Amino acid sequence: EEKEILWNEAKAFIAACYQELGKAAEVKDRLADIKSEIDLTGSYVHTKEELEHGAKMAWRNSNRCIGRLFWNSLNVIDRRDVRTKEEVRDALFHHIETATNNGKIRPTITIFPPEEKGEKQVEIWNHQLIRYAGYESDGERIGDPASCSLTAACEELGWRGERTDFDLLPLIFRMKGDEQPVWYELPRSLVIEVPITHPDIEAFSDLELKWYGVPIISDMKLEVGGIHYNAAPFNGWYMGTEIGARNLADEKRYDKLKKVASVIGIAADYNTDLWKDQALVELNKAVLHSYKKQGVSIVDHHTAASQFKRFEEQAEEAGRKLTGDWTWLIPPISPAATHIFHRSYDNSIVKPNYFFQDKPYE
Amino acid sequence: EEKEILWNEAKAFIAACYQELGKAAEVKDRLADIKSEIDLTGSYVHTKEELEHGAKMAWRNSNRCIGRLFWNSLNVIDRRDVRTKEEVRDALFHHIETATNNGKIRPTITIFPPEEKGEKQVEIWNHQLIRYAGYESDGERIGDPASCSLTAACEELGWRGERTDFDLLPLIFRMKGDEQPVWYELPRSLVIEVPITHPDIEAFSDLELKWYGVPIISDMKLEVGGIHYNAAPFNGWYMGTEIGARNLADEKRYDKLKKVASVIGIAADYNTDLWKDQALVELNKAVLHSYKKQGVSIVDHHTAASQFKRFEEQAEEAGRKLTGDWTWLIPPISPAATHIFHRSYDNSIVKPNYFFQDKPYE
Ligand code: HEM
Ligand code: HEM
Ligand SMILES: Cc1cc(N)nc(CCCCCO[C@H]2CNC[C@H]2Cc2cc(C)cc(N)n2)c1
Ligand SMILES: Cc1cc(N)nc(CCCCCO[C@H]2CNC[C@H]2Cc2cc(C)cc(N)n2)c1
Ligand SMILES: C[C@H](O)[C@H](O)[C@H]1CNc2nc(N)[nH]c(=O)c2N1
Ligand SMILES: C[C@H](O)[C@H](O)[C@H]1CNc2nc(N)[nH]c(=O)c2N1
Ligand SMILES: [Cl-]
Ligand SMILES: [Cl-]
Repeated sequence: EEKEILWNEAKAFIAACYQELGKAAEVKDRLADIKSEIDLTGSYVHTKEELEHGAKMAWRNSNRCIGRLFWNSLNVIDRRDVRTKEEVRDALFHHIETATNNGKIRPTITIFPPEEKGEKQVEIWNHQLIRYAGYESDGERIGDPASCSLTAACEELGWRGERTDFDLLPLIFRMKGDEQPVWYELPRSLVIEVPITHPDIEAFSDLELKWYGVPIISDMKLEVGGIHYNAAPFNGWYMGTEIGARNLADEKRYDKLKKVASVIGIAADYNTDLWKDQALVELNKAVLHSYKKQGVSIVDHHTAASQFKRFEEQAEEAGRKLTGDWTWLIPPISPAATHIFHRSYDNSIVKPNYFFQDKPYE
Repeated sequence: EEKEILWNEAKAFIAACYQELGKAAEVKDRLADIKSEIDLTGSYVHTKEELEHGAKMAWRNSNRCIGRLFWNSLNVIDRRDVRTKEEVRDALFHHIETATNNGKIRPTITIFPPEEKGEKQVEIWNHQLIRYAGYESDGERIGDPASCSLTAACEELGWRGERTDFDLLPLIFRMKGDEQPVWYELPRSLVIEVPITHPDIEAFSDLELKWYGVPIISDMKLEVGGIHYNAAPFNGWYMGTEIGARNLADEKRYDKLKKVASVIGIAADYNTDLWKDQALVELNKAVLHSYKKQGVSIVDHHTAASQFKRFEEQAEEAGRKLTGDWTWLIPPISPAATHIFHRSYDNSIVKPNYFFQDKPYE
């Protein structure tokens, strides 16, 4: 019955994919080959063109993503050939280097061998390839609480963090056959970080905030035509609010708004003063400014929404249904100033797509 | 079959209502009386206690409302006795006066006779009892575009607006039996308005913004135990963002952000400057400040969310399911700074409730 589900997802995908590629004539023959490949082997192997287009369709179908206008320029790196932990480590280091591109960030995905029988070939433990550690013990809170459990798991494996608020977590992943993952410290030369300064409030530097340049999500599953690529890390550039309104601002993350309020010189005493809102705006201006100043790609939420409107228009012109999750598409800063807020979106799940999967730790 | 639906909604309501009122023993007898009243007459009449508690339950069940903590202190005025247009007009003037309460606003609802056979007894045309007119002709845009169609309908009836950006619309309503509604100009003595000034930017006054004190929604239907009170205007006090982030800010409403940006002295040239966001925060500070300074009730969105959290806790403690519409509960300014943003809500519709109904104009 496994062959059955797989075959159905493959027909649907190849038909859709080849139609978009203008290769509609080649479908019947490609599907034949697939059909006997599934029979003989229990699975099938994507061509480089299918895998590339699939990863691109999956981004286009990600309901939560405002950045989708650029789906068709995704840089797909095919690493289905890897067999050893050194190869994975080097594929992961290369992805960081090439996606970063000296600050001019290239949306990239590196695709590792897929699941075989539900059996993972490579299992990445990181939530993002570049992320800060978090520690919580004896009342003390250091670093990013979102990382606290993975940080504790790395420290079970003989890694030790310096316990700054910005320790980079090592890459950590497990190969099939191994009972424990291995970890490798990131070469600092590969990792761009941006110190947060404000364009006109000189004291803002006193907070000593920084963030890393590239969000490289490494814990989702790419599903393309029934094939499950559980290890396929991908990146874009940040939208400023992700850093300024959530990572640095959330009470359960870095929780910096009171400190922001103090350095910009406003009281943080009365809700009616809207000091959180004012602090949020200044922190978000700082973030955009700082990335720009350092020559690292970033997009503000107004420009991002204006790009997403073009994505909507493009979908319509192409005859494609648009899907989206309004609750994640709206930015957390001035959402009613974007067109997104004032319309609704069909939150249907269309495949190919990226999916959440269970963490091997916790 | 009409008796059938009505009877079912009545059983459900009386049982629930009397249980909450600790009058559970009186249900069987009250339901008997109702049953024969529906038989004889085709309907039934609520007791003053049922009608009051029903209006209060309806507020408690309004999924879109963040202000619900205070549901049980709603002031219910029973005006089911009205039969003439002078009586309706005076009930409506009284509601404005008593709800305003010299600025210390009292959440109030005035309940008019309900629909009889689907036939309305009184049909209110206003969306709110106090609202500004809107005009759009020959490229010119004056006043509130949200009012443009009702404004045009009033002007068909011999009313003429002065064409300021803040003309008060007359009360306009139709009595059953009349083919046309009547209109009555609001006595300005009854209507509190608040000029918008900023606590520390003196030039803000140059915009000459103002807004009215009390939002009195007059176009929804109150449904209680199968009875349809299509005319039952109700009010609370504003949450500042309704005025500052939407009525004064939306491009399709007063559209004031560019003007705000100019008077607070920031450029409105680059999305990455976050000038809309900064303008929004300053406009919203001004609004809160101005209401407070004038002694008119208002609540900021942080305090409102903190009150709503208590409503959630109270619902849990009482064993009541909570319902809510996340998409309307989040404020349009810094939504991620409220707890509302970080949880989900069941958007089920529970009765008694307030419902949208079709406008008689347009
Ligand atoms: C090019 C710049 C990009 C920007 C500015 C962008 C922006 C965003 C934002 C703001 C979110 C919401 C995240 C949150 O609030 O937690 C998001 C979610 C997402 N984006 Fe994009 N994105 C970009 C590129 C990409 C790429 C290249 C892919 C995949 C190939 C992708 C797939 C997704 C997915 C799957 C989610 C949902 C993640 C989850 O469920 O946790 N995005 N994006
Ligand atoms: C006491 C102060 C109150 C505050 C601060 C408050 C706040 C709000 C807010 C902010 C909204 C969203 C409006 C929008 O974005 O369009 C809303 C919706 C609503 N409120 Fe309240 N509210 C209050 C009192 C009341 C009262 C007294 C009732 C009824 C008895 C009520 C019933 C509703 C209803 C029915 C809606 C949805 C209206 C619609 O569907 O268009 N509220 N409230
Ligand atoms: C590629 C990319 C570019 C860009 N600018 N931004 C992103 C953001 C992806 C989200 C990253 C953080 O997501 C974490 C924190 N919020 C949700 C959590 C991920 C998650 C968790 C769970 C339980 C489910 C789910 N679908 N996704 C991705
Ligand atoms: C009582 C009260 C207090 C307070 N602070 N705020 C309110 C706000 C009620 C909403 C007033 C404005 O609503 C208008 C503009 N947005 C939605 C529209 C009303 C509406 C329209 C439609 C088509 C459906 C619907 N359910 N409601 C009500
Ligand atoms: C965290 C919680 O699930 C909440 O409902 C959602 C909704 N809105 C969001 N929107 C974005 N872009 N990112 C998020 O993490 C969340 N959180
Ligand atoms: C206007 C459009 O329907 C949009 O989806 C909604 C969602 N969020 C909202 N939230 C509130 N409080 N008020 C509104 O008018 C809207 N608009
Ligand atoms: Cl992030
Ligand atoms: Cl309003």
